Amino acid sequence: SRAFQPEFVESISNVSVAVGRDATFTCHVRHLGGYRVGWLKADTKAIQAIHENVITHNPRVTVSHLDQNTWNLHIKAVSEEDRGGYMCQLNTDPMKSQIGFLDVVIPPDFISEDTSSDVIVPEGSSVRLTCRARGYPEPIVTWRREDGNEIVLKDNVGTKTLAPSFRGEVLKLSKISRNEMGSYLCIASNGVPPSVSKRISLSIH
Amino acid sequence: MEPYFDPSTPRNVTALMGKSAYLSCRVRNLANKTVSWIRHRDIHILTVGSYTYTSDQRFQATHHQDTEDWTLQIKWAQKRDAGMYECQISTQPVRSYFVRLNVVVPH
Ligand SMILES: *[C@@H]1O[C@H](CO)[C@@H](O)[C@H](O)[C@H]1NC(C)=O
Ligand SMILES: *[C@@H]1O[C@H](CO)[C@@H](O)[C@H](O)[C@H]1NC(C)=O
Ligand SMILES: *[C@@H]1O[C@H](CO)[C@@H](O)[C@H](O)[C@H]1NC(C)=O
Repeated sequence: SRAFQPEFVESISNVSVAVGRDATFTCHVRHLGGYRVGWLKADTKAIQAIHENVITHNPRVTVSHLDQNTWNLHIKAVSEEDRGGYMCQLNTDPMKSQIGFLDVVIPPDFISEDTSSDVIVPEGSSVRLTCRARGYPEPIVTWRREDGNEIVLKDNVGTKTLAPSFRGEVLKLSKISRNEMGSYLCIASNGVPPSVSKRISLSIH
Repeated sequence: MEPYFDPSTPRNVTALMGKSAYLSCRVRNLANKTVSWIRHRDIHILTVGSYTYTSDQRFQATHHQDTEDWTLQIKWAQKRDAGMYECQISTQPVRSYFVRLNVVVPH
């Protein structure tokens, strides 16, 4: 026990996890001695913990240390409101602190209110197939024929485009022929597993 | 019922340089929550209940049981100490009560 104060060994890693998974922030120090690692949420200033005492009444927040150099903050089953910066703080004089950031992503999930059901329509008609999705980052919707055939996109002026996939929440089919009947798949994806897919049967009589 | 701050708790305090500064914080229905003092300019945790976190020995929090006042004392007040301070209840999410300290010279 002599006078030289603790130091941070490395920065707090940014963390990015999906809703419901567990997040851990680690504060790497050296020569901590009798000083205490404090944790708080930077944006709300809410105190989380000091040393081994959890101060927040958030039951999902806990702490641990691997050794005297490695102090962890654990946020269990992360939620959207846990998004933000988490400050590691040492009670030295003057105080020293570091901030790491938590990003809360949400896997895609369909909105049942505006996703198309199976539909039977006369030949030559126009049909809107819709699959609205929610998630963070914002999901992109991709349409495919289940049998691998191409989707037929037409304009009003007499030209058709054959694509194996179409990107967009709304698939607009016009002047449809019997050849276009079949099973259409919309897939909502945003890099956050699992992806979600719905099967829509288009019947043309 | 959830804890709350006495709204009569002064939001603007003025101390004298070289003397002790006193920031009050009256809390009702504290139950098993804690009352903490935080200094805003560097988000430095000062006290948690009667426990002292800061290594600046000038600081102390006192629980006035008769009035339910968690008072922060700053000895040897300096101009540098002026600014914004937060009294904070450990509910989820936290309750915060902002208090400004001024440090002036008599007359
Ligand atoms: C963490 O992410 C934020 C953006 O949210 C960025 O400003 C910051 O520099 C990142 N920190 C590190 C250590 O990469
Ligand atoms: C706080 O008190 C000081 C001294 O009494 C005064 O000059 C200042 O205007 C006050 N602040 C507010 C916001 O009233
Ligand atoms: C505080 O009291 C509540 C009462 O329901 C209890 O659930 C909680 O675990 C207590 N927290 C602590 C840290 O004792």
